[PDB]
Amino acid sequence: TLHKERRIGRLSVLLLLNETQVEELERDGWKVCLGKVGSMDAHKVIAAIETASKKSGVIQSEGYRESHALYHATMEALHGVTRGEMLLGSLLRTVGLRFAVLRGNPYESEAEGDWIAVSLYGTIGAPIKGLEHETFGVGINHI
Amino acid sequence: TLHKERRIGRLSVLLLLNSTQVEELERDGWKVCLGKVGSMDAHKVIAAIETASKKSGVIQSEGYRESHALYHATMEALHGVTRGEMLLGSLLRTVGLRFAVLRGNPYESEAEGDWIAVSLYGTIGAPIKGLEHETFGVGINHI
Amino acid sequence: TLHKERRIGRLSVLLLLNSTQVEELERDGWKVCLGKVGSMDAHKVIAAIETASKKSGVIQSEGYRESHALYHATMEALHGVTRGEMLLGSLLRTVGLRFAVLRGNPYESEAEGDWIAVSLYGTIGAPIKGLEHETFGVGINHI
Amino acid sequence: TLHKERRIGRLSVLLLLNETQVEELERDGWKVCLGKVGSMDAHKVIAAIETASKKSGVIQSEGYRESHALYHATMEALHGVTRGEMLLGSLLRTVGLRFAVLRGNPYESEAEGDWIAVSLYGTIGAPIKGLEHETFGVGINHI
Amino acid sequence: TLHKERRIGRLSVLLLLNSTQVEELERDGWKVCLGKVGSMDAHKVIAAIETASKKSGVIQSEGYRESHALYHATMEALHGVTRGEMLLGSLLRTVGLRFAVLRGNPYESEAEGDWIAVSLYGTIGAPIKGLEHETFGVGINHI
Amino acid sequence: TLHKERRIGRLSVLLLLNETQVEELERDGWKVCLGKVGSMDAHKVIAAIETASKKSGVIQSEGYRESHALYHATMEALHGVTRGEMLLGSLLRTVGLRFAVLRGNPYESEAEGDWIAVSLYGTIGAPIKGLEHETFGVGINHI
RNA sequence: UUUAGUU
RNA sequence: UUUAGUU
RNA sequence: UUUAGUU
RNA sequence: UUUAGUU
RNA sequence: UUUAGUU
RNA sequence: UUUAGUU
Ligand SMILES: N[C@@H](Cc1c[nH]c[nH+]1)C(=O)O
Ligand SMILES: N[C@@H](Cc1c[nH]c[nH+]1)C(=O)O
Ligand SMILES: N[C@@H](Cc1c[nH]c[nH+]1)C(=O)O
Ligand SMILES: N[C@@H](Cc1c[nH]c[nH+]1)C(=O)O
Ligand SMILES: N[C@@H](Cc1c[nH]c[nH+]1)C(=O)O
Ligand SMILES: N[C@@H](Cc1c[nH]c[nH+]1)C(=O)O
Ligand SMILES: [Mg+2]
Ligand SMILES: [Mg+2]
Ligand SMILES: [Mg+2]
Ligand SMILES: [Mg+2]
Ligand SMILES: [Mg+2]
Ligand SMILES: [Mg+2]
Repeated sequence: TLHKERRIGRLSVLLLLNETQVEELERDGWKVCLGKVGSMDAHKVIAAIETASKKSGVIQSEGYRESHALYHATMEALHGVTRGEMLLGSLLRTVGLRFAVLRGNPYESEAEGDWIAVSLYGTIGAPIKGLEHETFGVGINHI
Repeated sequence: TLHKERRIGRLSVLLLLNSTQVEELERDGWKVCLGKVGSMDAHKVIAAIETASKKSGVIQSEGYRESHALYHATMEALHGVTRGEMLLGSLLRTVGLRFAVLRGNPYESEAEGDWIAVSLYGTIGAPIKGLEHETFGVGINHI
Repeated sequence: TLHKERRIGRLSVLLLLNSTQVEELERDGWKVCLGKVGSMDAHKVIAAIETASKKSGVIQSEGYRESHALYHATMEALHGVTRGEMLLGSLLRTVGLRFAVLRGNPYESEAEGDWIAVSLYGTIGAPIKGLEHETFGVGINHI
Repeated sequence: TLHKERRIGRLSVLLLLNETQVEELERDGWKVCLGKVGSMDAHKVIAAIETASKKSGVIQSEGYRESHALYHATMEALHGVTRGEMLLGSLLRTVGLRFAVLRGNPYESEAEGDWIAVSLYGTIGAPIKGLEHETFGVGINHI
Repeated sequence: TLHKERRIGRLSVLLLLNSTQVEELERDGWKVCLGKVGSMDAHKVIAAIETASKKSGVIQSEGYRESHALYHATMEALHGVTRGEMLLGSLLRTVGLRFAVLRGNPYESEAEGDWIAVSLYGTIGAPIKGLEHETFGVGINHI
Repeated sequence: TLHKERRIGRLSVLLLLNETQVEELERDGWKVCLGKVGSMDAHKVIAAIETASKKSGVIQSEGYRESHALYHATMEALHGVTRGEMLLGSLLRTVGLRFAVLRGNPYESEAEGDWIAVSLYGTIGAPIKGLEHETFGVGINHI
């Protein structure tokens, strides 16, 4: 069962929406990294999250295993952001995002190992400032 | 452009993850609605959000216009929750959700009229307590 | 290249939105079929088009080949009607349709053989009279 | 309920398939605009429809609200045209389209306000003349 | 990099299309599972693969972690089988499948840990013997 | 019913996974062609398969009919390879594939005419050698 | 869990 | 068309 | 509409 | 990787 | 197969 | 925005 005070999803979201909180999360054993990326190319959003996650040590820079888990978690988060077609520029739209990646065990059982959450918050709209509205996305996966 | 203090998406999410914070939102002019629904049938989730939204007065009980806006906002939020196949029971999975619906103008220009946000947060997993992880979804639409 | 006077897609649509215009189409060599179906189950819509198509002789009642072509043509038309999730009842929505199936060669070269078009037109909406709007779909396939 | 002689969907389609009809629609209070666009890039089809709709006055050129409604209506129409993957060039295919955008109240109740329909008709196929077949798409949304 | 003699995907497929080749795979350290399932309900296919996988010991019966990895691997394999809409009965089609689940490390580095492959092969078609053709799907995931 | 020793799907797969077999297939009346393509652009994978199929005579180089059947078969195979989003480069991923196209009648009834199968096998992953795993895809269609 | 099926 | 690739 | 669940 | 943008 | 429907 | 296109 999920540990009520270790909900990796809720935690990554609250962090993202509240502009410290990182040090507290880290003290509790979480691996954390925040970042911002904007683009009309989805691969760039994927790249920033991966680069930030590897440089901040949220995931191993070596091997495929952890990169694979993060890729699919990012994909799941992109579903919430794109809602239907995981396309930006080709569909005449752009995104301005802030992201958070959290890694750790959210379950009561230590045997559940580590899991990872990718959360995205920002705006999506036509490529013209103001013609936009909010967008959110959260992907969760086992590492 | 979006009004920094009126980000309907962010506000509906913060509320969902928390006192009558509703009182404050309502005092500021927002039409608010909170509820909970769990099921293996997506139509039941859609129904609870609609019913609760009409009963609380977040949208007009009469006409199609506002129901239509809410339905699509709900569909968009369901993308973040299902991430790929907007299916539950048929894919051997169930969802336990808490939801919020916020209606109002989030832009600086009052000419933008009302918009509506549907936020979902809970767990999704196999039909067995514990075999689950968090799920999240936000849909925004003009109304 | 497509024969200007034999645009199967356009012709099946015009027929659907209208005298036995069938007589004229049939005199020109087209195998035509018209019908109506309403439901909250997509499989019932697929079944009516198939049954009506076989009974009217638009496709062979024996073998798989022609049934296969029609099934995919129907799937393609269903995309225009559902626009995203080929789901009805499970997404708390219902459809009221009128359909047409036209079979024949729409190209200048007679070597292109027969092709089939499935056209759908009606309304889609919540399970409540009036809370609905139009829906449309066309699928084309070789047969 | 939908007004039988004000079916915005059927009307936009009939207009598109019949090469005047505009003046009659306009006299009845409809905001109308016709256009043609061909491309291997979906954003270009979206751009043409938006530009034509704004220049002809079918939607306000200012604000996001109406642009937002038109964007989603165009997206819905693209589902019928692409059927599965809202991709053209990346999937080695191209489209040659004619489009119509109609705006007005199709319901018996004046309270339903304005709605908008985006209709597309043309051909889709490999990037080689003749290797193609028809394609249709209709998206309907509230403004 | 992937170990030429340990390509889990290829191996699970070859097995599915064939003596206890299981014995050889097991001797090499692979956890293997073979089974068959037919249905018009995708959840029944997912259930048989899971049950058979846990009973045979391919994945842990306890905890969520490994069930989670298998569920997604199964979802991915279902994409190849359904190709578009992960639906069966609701789309008037049925499936007759044979499946294999292979677990182990397919990379040269032992640090990559275990991965899991789900392979499906059988027929898909209308609910009528003979009106069908082959279907195939492979899903791979870290575990 | 499908002829047990003429299963076009299984046959194309076995050929693809076993590095002759072509001459034997050809002697039995099958039209066959093997090839390899790698890219971050899906249209290139589609192009190689089409070019190889036409040059090797698996399908007529003239007319649309057979090109149309092959296009959709390739699309169906790509579902198994991409599983969700038929995108490569835009989603920061690349594929290294080997492909086989088989054409002939797999049914007991000669009246079923010719059918075609497109099979893909290789690896998919981030654009960095080693950070990848296997991927399969099979599409079947009537010609 | 130990291959489905009629409009 | 004659297997791709670094954020 | 006032959180779901076993193959 | 250290928030995008005009048809 | 001979247009659906309430949370 | 004033119908696209070769592997
Ligand atoms: N509203 C679109 C984005 C957009 C494009 N153009 C205008 N807005 C979405 O939901 O993604
Ligand atoms: N983890 C799945 C849900 C699930 C089904 N079975 C186990 N878990 C998801 O992301 O939706
Ligand atoms: N408007 C929805 C249908 C609907 C469901 N509820 C209300 N309307 C659609 O486009 O399919
Ligand atoms: N037939 C494809 C288009 C195409 C691409 N190549 C040949 N035809 C479709 O339905 O979109
Ligand atoms: N041929 C369909 C299945 C089917 C339904 N009806 C006839 N056949 C597919 O590819 O899934
Ligand atoms: N694992 C991804 C490919 C990938 C991209 N980056 C790393 N891997 C897939 O299943 O397609
Ligand atoms: Mg999951
Ligand atoms: Mg939007
Ligand atoms: Mg086609
Ligand atoms: Mg709608
Ligand atoms: Mg993967
Ligand atoms: Mg098929």
